[PDB]
Amino acid sequence: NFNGLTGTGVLTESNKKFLPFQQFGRDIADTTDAVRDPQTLEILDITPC
Amino acid sequence: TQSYTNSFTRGVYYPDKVFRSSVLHSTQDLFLPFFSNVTWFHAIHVSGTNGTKRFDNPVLPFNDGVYFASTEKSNIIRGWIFGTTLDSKTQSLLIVNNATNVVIKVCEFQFCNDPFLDVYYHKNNKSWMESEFRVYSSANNCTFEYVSQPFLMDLEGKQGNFKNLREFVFKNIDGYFKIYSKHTPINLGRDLPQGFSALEPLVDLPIGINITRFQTLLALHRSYLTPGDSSSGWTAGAAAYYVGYLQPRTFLLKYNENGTITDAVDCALDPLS
Amino acid sequence: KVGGNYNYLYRLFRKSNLKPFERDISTEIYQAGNKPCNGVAGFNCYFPL
Ligand SMILES: *[C@@H]1O[C@H](CO)[C@@H](O)[C@H](O)[C@H]1NC(C)=O
Ligand SMILES: *[C@@H]1O[C@H](CO)[C@@H](O)[C@H](O)[C@H]1NC(C)=O
Ligand SMILES: *[C@@H]1O[C@H](CO)[C@@H](O)[C@H](O)[C@H]1NC(C)=O
Ligand SMILES: *[C@@H]1O[C@H](CO)[C@@H](O)[C@H](O)[C@H]1NC(C)=O
Ligand SMILES: *[C@@H]1O[C@H](CO)[C@@H](O)[C@H](O)[C@H]1NC(C)=O
Ligand SMILES: *[C@@H]1O[C@H](CO)[C@@H](O)[C@H](O)[C@H]1NC(C)=O
Repeated sequence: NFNGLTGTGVLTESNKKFLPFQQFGRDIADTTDAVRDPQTLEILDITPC
Repeated sequence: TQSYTNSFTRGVYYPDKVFRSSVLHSTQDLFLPFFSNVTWFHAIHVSGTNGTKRFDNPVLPFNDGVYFASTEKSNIIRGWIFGTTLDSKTQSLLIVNNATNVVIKVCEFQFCNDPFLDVYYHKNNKSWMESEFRVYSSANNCTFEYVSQPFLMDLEGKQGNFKNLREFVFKNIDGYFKIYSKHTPINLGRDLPQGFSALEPLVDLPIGINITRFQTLLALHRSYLTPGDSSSGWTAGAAAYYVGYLQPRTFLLKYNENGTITDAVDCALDPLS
Repeated sequence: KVGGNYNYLYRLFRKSNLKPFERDISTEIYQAGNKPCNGVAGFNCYFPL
């Protein structure tokens, strides 16, 4: 539950070069794929079960 | 003193705040049309010994957001003023960019007479410029002070032929004032380079007033390298002070593998497009 | 109040409908007739508030 956007899946360290004004990452079909951790400035990648 | 030129592929920004990579996205918004024409206004200082009028700060319509580009090594440009009448009866913004701060004040400022101007206005022998700007007189009923970090910095220019092109875009939608910006360090000899360099979001503000006019708070105290001419209409010159108007177009953006925008195609220019 | 409250004002006459979340506080005489509404008040010249 990242800032109110729930989900389900495994989280892994990601190597995506975000930007300071960018928090979320999407793909085709418009589903979240990468998230920025709120407490620590880190990027995580979501993979389904 | 006014001329025209062509804006090849300049004036594209990130539509939203979502990361995308290696995909093509079709969007619709207020953009600057490809291969449109943009005016050149030049600030000319004539007869520094005398006090000849300049008329170097025209007022522009501001019809649905504007695009701004400037190529100056110095900090001669300082802020832009918006409003519908620029009088005491209406409310006007006062975005002002001093050395290390930005003060944004929405208010009904009584008058904006002129920037301070020395009679000699000669900078070939003197270089210091200390606390010589004051444009307004009063402020009765207003709020929304936004003292914050300076919007535009000053990148160092070395060995000549190295200037930074400063690009801004201002828009007003449902009472929200959005400002995007980008400072490209590489322009070299070309006046307006052809290529792609996306603009990142800078600021969003809840102003909530109508804007139908704007102009610049150009510090006319002194200005060098400002050739003058009597050209008008479809002509050519040199201004280092650009402006263009946005329109509601539909674009198709191509995102690189690293998340940046590499190419874009306008969907309303040519049959092939 | 029993005598009456007059501290609350509202605008009734203006040139055109205002866009969402936009505020107008100008106090100028509306031109509601062929007479030039240059004067402070008169027929065909209404106080919008
Ligand atoms: C509180 O949030 C900030 C946000 O940047 C973070 O740097 C800091 O580590 C957080 N504190 C704790 C105790 O987690
Ligand atoms: C736009 O600018 C061009 C020069 O680049 C000029 O030929 C044309 O007349 C201008 N006006 C248009 C296209 O409406
Ligand atoms: C710029 O303006 C701010 C607020 O008006 C002021 O605090 C600051 O000192 C100014 N910058 C300089 C270099 O004086
Ligand atoms: C500011 O408020 C006062 C009192 O409400 C009012 O008399 C004055 O007209 C207002 N200023 C303007 C520019 O309308
Ligand atoms: C993406 O960034 C890496 C990191 O340096 C770089 O090697 C690569 O060339 C970049 N990709 C593109 C398409 O420029
Ligand atoms: C003021 O805002 C209204 C809101 O729609 C707009 O119609 C008008 O053109 C703006 N300017 C003036 C001078 O009324």
